Amino acid sequence: DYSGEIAELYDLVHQGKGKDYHREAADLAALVRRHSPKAASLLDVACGTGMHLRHLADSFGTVEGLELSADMLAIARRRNPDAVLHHGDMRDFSLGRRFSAVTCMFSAIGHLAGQAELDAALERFAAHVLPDGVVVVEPWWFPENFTPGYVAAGTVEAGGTTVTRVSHSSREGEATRIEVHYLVAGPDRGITHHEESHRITLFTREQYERAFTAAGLSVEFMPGGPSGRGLFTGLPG
Amino acid sequence: DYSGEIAELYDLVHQGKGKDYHREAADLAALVRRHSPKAASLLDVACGTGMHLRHLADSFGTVEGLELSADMLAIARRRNPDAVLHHGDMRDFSLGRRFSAVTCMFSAIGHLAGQAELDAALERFAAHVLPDGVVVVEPWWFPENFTPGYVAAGTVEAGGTTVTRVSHSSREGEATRIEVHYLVAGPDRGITHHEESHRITLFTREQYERAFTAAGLSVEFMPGGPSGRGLFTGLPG
Ligand SMILES: Cc1cn([C@H]2C[C@H](O)[C@@H](COP(=O)(O)OP(=O)(O)Oc3ccccc3)O2)c(=O)[nH]c1=O
Ligand SMILES: Cc1cn([C@H]2C[C@H](O)[C@@H](COP(=O)(O)OP(=O)(O)Oc3ccccc3)O2)c(=O)[nH]c1=O
Ligand SMILES: Nc1ncnc2c1ncn2[C@@H]1O[C@H](CSCC[C@H](N)C(=O)O)[C@@H](O)[C@H]1O
Ligand SMILES: Nc1ncnc2c1ncn2[C@@H]1O[C@H](CSCC[C@H](N)C(=O)O)[C@@H](O)[C@H]1O
Ligand SMILES: [Cl-]
Ligand SMILES: [Cl-]
Repeated sequence: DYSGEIAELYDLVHQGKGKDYHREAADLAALVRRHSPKAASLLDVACGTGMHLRHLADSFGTVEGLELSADMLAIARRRNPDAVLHHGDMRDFSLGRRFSAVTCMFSAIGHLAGQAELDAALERFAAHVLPDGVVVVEPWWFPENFTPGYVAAGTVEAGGTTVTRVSHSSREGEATRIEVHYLVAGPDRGITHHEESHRITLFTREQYERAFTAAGLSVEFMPGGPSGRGLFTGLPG
Repeated sequence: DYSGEIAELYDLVHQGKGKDYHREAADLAALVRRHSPKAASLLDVACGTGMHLRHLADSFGTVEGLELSADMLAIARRRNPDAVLHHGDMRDFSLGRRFSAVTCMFSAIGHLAGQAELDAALERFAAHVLPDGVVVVEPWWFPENFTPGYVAAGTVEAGGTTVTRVSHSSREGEATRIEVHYLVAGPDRGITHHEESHRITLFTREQYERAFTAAGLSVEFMPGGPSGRGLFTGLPG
């Protein structure tokens, strides 16, 4: 879940971590146009708080989003008041139109539980992409590149609020268990503590490739990517 | 209270905050010798983890400590294995000897509850100081210099452990309420959260002066001091 204070802190936490959604969006837009020169529309699946979408809207005449968390989607709609942002589930949704690109960024795909859900999501992405368009999926880490025991800590301040965030990652079967704690402080607020836990699936490279292929997409992996985890692209046909 | 993990984290937290106990001790030793040129002994009251004492031992032939927290004192004794460190209460203790200096550092005096306890502690300090010696007390903030709403945050790493500490200070009658939260993280540890709360008395400058005078000490205040809170010195007679 991405509800409540988690959702409210998300953008500030990733700004403090230095995530550059503007540069990621410009790179994404150029990648789409590389494959589809007259591309004019984009669907961002698991769009979160709509940071990519806000920048992509400066580049594509139609951008839409899909998000399962109502609290994340509320922030996305406020950020993107002129865009249609849909509530729904990447495993099983139907918008009744296709787009030049279908994107799923920042390892959101790792919230799927196993091969059947991964295959289902990829088939939905293929069902929403145009024939000269592109499906873009930023994976979670592969098992061979996952670092168990990893601790990340950072602090950011904005508007009078100080937020400290610490994460810890461990191996739990075929998933990463990530525990995240926050201290949120301010002159009137005092200090409040928050915590959450995620299980993010460690799909192998071959499992992603299998899901793309079963959806009718030809698949390519590029290492590095916006987060060090690489990027998969898929073209219909 | 200064027990358990609080005590265990104390030195790492103040090292990350940049507290320089070596420089503070050299300054203290020179201040004592300024008043008592043949000074050879020192008692550090509320000595905590014994950081000042460890450096003062390089300068005075006899250093002793007094500390009410068994967990702080355990760390102090490990740091100072050749020194006599006493368990007891600054309000009412009796060592049966006097010292060239009696010191009480880093606002430990603010854990006393009102004028009667402050007067009692100062009388005990005078009862343990030699006639050419000096009593040194680092006060808490005076009401006029206290900053309500203050938030301090910092993170330090050592040995594989990451510690984030956040404090928040507010006014609660004639005391500061300080809330402190910690996140302690490591590759095997995971993340653990700890909290504590202190009530530190906001004695006025005149209240400190009154306690010194009632103990038979002539009192001087020097602003700035090791922590921005100044320093009181008191000479018998
Ligand atoms: C260099 C490196 C890191 N990691 C893992 C270790 C850890 O799991 C993650 C880095 O931690 P954090 O910066 O908190 O990342 P996010 O907020 O993106 O993760 C979340 C994802 C989902 C929900 C919550 C948090 O990458 C690896 O597995 N391999 C690597 O080489
Ligand atoms: C500049 C400034 C600060 N402060 C206050 C505001 C706040 O109360 C304190 C600074 O906070 P922190 O760095 O956490 O200090 P310690 O660990 O020494 O405090 C503890 C004391 C006892 C138990 C726990 C913590 O000084 C003032 O009152 N006036 C000032 O001008
Ligand atoms: N089955 C699902 N369908 C749609 N969104 C999902 C989902 N499972 C998880 N999510 C969403 O996946 C997101 C992961 S955080 C990534 C958000 C965004 N793409 C960004 O780059 O910042 C969350 O917003 C979460 O609610
Ligand atoms: N009545 C009392 N008698 C003795 N020590 C006391 C006390 N009340 C509080 N203390 C001690 O006061 C200390 C405050 S922290 C300061 C410790 C040390 N002087 C330093 O500079 O680091 C704690 O170790 C606490 O246990
Ligand atoms: Cl606030
Ligand atoms: Cl550890």
